Amino acid sequence: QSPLIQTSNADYKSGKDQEKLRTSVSINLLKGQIQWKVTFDTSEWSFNVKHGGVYFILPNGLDLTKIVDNNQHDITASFPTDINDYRNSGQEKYRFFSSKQGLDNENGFNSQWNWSAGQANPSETVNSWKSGNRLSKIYFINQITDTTELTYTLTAKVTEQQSFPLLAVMKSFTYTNSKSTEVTSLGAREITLE
Ligand SMILES: OC[C@H]1O[C@H](O[C@@H]2[C@H](O)[C@@H](O)[C@H](O)O[C@@H]2CO)[C@H](O)[C@@H](O)[C@H]1O
Repeated sequence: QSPLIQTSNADYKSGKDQEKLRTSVSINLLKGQIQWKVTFDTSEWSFNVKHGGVYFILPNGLDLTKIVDNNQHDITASFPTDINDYRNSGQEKYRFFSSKQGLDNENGFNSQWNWSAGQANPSETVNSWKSGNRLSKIYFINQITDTTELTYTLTAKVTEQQSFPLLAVMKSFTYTNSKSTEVTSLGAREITLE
């Protein structure tokens, strides 16, 4: 695995929180299968006042088989498999987005990229992945109200390949930076299969 990438659109408007905000997302490889754990330092995000949301972003060649939340609850079956299932509406807590199923409109893969990682001032590398069409699934959880470190654990089967980008994104649905965009942070790592 590569070294950790972290970016955010957090700017001067957030005082001595700007850098804690930038570094809140981290990803660590754990183990024909890939397993990794995502940690969100929600400390300075004020989620308990007005909630946030998180995003898990998966590449081509990986298929989520298991996802466990910070309460060690297996929430895999909570996510839609059809993006147009009525259980996938904007109100719902667990949402799923897929490039195969659509790119544009509110539940479209590109729209959700734009509203998640796109907003986290992604470096050139993260943008290569999106632009090089190397990513295909987004898993989303609304209503994050925690104020501590949340850890999720994800397992996925390698369906195809050597390069495996893993991304995660957290943001506020209310607090914005100085250009009026939701404060949004990202962490990513490249896993290479030798
Ligand atoms: O990304 C998950 C959310 O998608 C929709 O909101 C998006 C976007 O994230 C938000 O920042 C923007 O203000 O509006 C978009 C839709 O018009 C849902 O509204 C959210 O509840 C989440 O599902």
